[PDB]
Amino acid sequence: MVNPTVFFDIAVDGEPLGRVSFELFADKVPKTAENFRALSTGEKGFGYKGSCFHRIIPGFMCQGGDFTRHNGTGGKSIYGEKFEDENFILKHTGPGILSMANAGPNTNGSQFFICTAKTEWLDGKHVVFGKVKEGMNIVEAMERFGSRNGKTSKKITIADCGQLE
Ligand SMILES: NNS(=O)(=O)c1ccccc1
Repeated sequence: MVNPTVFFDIAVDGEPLGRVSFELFADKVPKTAENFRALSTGEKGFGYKGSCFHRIIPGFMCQGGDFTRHNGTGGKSIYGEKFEDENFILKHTGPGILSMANAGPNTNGSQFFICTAKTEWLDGKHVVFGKVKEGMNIVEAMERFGSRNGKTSKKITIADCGQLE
């Protein structure tokens, strides 16, 4: 009944940077929220720990969650390779929104993006399921290692991850 919280400890070429925590809107998108929560604890035997943020575009978003091919072409959900667009109740209102990457309708896997700007053109195409609670300043620090074409200038990794009380 309380929306769960998850944390990522970020590292930059293997050096600790800081912690970002997220509220997951299990009250609005329980299935999408649950996928991200379980990938964050690793309780299914796979998930986000050790994975990288492969695409970071300043003024736009930080993209991660491809834990099988590390480049935007892989990942899987806890339900099978892909699952459906749960609903589009939540909109891309500004920095800190956590939303699902996909390749067309009903193609959610494990990849996600953290918005660093309002991205309303994504409304109704990408499922918004969470938001940064603590450490937006760490997200901004990550963001500086991106570039216009999304290539990062240092390796940005989820050193550790899990669920908070
Ligand atoms: N390239 N399409 S995507 O699902 O990865 C995506 C869309 C919008 C923002 C970040 C990521």
